[PDB]
Amino acid sequence: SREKYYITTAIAYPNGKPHIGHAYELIATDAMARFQRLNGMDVYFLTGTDEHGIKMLQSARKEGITPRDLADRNTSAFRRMAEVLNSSNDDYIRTSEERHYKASQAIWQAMVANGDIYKGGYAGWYSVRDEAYYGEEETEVRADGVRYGPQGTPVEWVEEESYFFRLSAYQDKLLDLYENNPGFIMPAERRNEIVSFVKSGLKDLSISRTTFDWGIPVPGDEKHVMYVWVDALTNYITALGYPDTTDERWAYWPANAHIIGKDISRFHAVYWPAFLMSAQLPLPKRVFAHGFLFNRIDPFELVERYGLDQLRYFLMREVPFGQDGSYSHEAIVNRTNADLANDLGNLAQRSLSMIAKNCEGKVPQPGAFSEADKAILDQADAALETARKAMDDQALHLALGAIFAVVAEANRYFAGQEPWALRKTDPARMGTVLYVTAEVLRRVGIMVQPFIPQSAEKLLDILAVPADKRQFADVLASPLAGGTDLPAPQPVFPRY
Ligand SMILES: COc1cc(Cl)cc(CNCCCNC(=O)Nc2ccccc2)c1
Repeated sequence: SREKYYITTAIAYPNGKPHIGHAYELIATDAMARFQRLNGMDVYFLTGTDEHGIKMLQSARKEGITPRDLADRNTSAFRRMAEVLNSSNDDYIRTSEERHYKASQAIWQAMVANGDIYKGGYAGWYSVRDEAYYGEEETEVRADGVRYGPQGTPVEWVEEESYFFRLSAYQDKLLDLYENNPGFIMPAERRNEIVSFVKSGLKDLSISRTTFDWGIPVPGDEKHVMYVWVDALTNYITALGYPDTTDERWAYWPANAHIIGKDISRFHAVYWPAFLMSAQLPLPKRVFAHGFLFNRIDPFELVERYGLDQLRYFLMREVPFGQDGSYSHEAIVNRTNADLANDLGNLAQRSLSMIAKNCEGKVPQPGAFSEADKAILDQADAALETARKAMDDQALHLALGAIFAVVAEANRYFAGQEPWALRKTDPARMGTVLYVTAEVLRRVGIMVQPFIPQSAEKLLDILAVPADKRQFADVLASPLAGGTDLPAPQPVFPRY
């Protein structure tokens, strides 16, 4: 019985087209999910779309179609993005689906049963100019006879009927969660902003609207529809068949990792665990927030220009996962050409071309390993353990850095050994250097699979590695057998 691993992306708002922020999140989470599959886990990987709300109703009114029709049309682009990005998601969740309507209504009833939902209103001062709420003390009536907020704009007393979740009851329980799980909300900078926020006191949370019907109705009060909080976050349990706990997929709960953007960190580390606690459900083991990408841009055009695995590699390598980063035409071209086309690509071509020409297209029979041979072989084995430990802390750049440090060293190894000169001098020793090179390329090939799957598959194909020997366990246990026929080598990473 393989151990279970549930991982998710935050669900995208399909109000516009797919931006690069959505692509980045999906790529990172896809790589993590693939990594765990290869590491032996029973993986479930989810992504999807948040389709309700006032902005979506208004967009639909503008184009002269129903909100559902619009939701269908715009979400197809996000489905197509997942396909073009080579996403290995086992399901695609859409908030408009019946299964989500039932699951959101179920968790709402569970929270009503726990005594955490009441009907009331959100009565206070609102600045229409600042688009924010204020307490009375932050305001001041001026000579106008008009009340102003703290930013010098008028405020107006807005009053709207709303259901509330009793978030004020979960302060001490959430603080206990953070003390008992240091890794619940990462990276470290996110945690501190969450702990500081919860310490300063939590007020009860508005969870329904009366201003639009494009939403999930509130049970026993259909004039209200559910606001974003209960709707969007419940997608993670909808995908496992909630509220049916007899479903085969329900064993995947709790989620091992919710991968999200930094902007929605509060909603996944404060509101979401409070809801789960109220509904008598276990909490996710980690929420990891990534940073944003700036242009120092449409993900379909980037993939077409630079290549998919080139983009996947760059985003995961150059930006430390958690921090903000940049991408430019110059940076993508340089770093992919250097690491993929030159370092990994040419090392495969030079070595495997020598096997095709000098060793009759067969893996050479290796003799004794020198101290140089051992070092590069052991460094490749050690990269897997550094990669495993890094991926537990969502440090994708550190995983790729360790794997491509082996590639860089293997190039220096191959060059120092001078196999070309050994062809005349000592053919048997040439065979050993070429064996060692191919063997390191196999180990690297297996290890890079989650990050660059199609290109990794090609490399392993030209090493004649069978389909059932491409797990991480095969790095130590399934080395290349001398005498095996290899197909004619072709370049895996063409230069830009
Ligand atoms: C609820 O916290 C979030 C959870 C996830 Cl998984 C993702 C996000 C980020 N999505 C963008 C938010 C904009 N969408 C929105 O407000 N939808 C909405 C509005 C009213 C009623 C139901 C959904 C926010």
